[PDB]
Amino acid sequence: ATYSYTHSVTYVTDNILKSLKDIILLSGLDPEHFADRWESNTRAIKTWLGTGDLRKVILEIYNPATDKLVTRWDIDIVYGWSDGDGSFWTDTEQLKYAIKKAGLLPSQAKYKLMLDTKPGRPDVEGWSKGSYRSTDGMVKQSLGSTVEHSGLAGQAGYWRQR
Amino acid sequence: TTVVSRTFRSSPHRDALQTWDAIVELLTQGKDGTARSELRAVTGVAASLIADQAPKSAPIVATCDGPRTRIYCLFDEDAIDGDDANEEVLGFEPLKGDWGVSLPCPKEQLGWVQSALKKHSSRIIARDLSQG
Amino acid sequence: EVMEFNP
Ligand SMILES: [Cl-]
Ligand SMILES: [Cl-]
Repeated sequence: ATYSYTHSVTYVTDNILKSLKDIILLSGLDPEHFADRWESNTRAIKTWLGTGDLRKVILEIYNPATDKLVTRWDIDIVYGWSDGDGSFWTDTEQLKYAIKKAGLLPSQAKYKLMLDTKPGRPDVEGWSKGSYRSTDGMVKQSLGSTVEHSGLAGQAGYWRQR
Repeated sequence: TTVVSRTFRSSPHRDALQTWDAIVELLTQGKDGTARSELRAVTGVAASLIADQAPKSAPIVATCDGPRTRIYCLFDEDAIDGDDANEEVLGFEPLKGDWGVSLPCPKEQLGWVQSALKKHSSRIIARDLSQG
Repeated sequence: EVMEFNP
């Protein structure tokens, strides 16, 4: 039936965040901090997907005793949306199997969501310029497309120690 | 013993955050007070469950000195359609007196959900949705 | 450019 770009945006937003929660949960971590940020994360992601400015959604999982990345989960946005498609899906099966592959985490591994955007993006309250933790000595792995609504898609990958 | 049900259009018509705020407004009838604050405090937990579609087949249940309110969520084509939606205001105070709100929760998330909820409320709880 | 949330 009929759908709008905002429908596709909303589907991808909720399911990116659902997927990241699942990653946190299945990685053995407490999703409470992710819940505390759900509202802020939703508004930022939905806004920058709506304007086409969101490039990547990133979850750094770091060791707080050394401040170095243990692992990192990326969702790259693919802007291939079409008004005459209508199909949608979320593929979290592959995410589950990649969790062993991403690496052993410390008991109290902490996490932080970050958003990579085009320069001309609109401001979103509370979000400001930040910096990536180093990925030196880490290896990117790709899981292919894990969420799509009507051509707007998210390609998931993870970084492991090499 | 009176039972009332409502059915809110969720993702992709509303995002999970918006869905919960709409349910907050229904349960507080627009009143700002302690109950609204408790409900707002667990927003992230409730939105995460909505994104999991936990309220699709097992409802959010509010109990009070008065009727028992069941709140379901529609998703995908049903949410855009709206055919089965019922978002009408409630004719009664849905959290009057000794109130409680039960969120349906997948068995495997009960650990972190109930712990997260208990930091903000002894009235907003979670239950294994496999039991209904 | 990367964005992060500051409470
Ligand atoms: Cl799961
Ligand atoms: Cl954070």
